[PDB]
Amino acid sequence: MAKWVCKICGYIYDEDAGDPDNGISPGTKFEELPDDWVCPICGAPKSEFEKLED
Ligand SMILES: [Fe+3]
Repeated sequence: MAKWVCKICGYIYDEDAGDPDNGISPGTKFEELPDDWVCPICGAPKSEFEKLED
């Protein structure tokens, strides 16, 4: 499981945590989030996220 940052607002999408309040179970990989899922803080699309890895 990995972490991805919203380049706009700094929210971390943690795969371990998911986003249950917006229909995403803990353990959902970023690639598997629906194409229309957005950052729960700022509304940015998936395109605005970057994986926190080298
Ligand atoms: Fe954001």
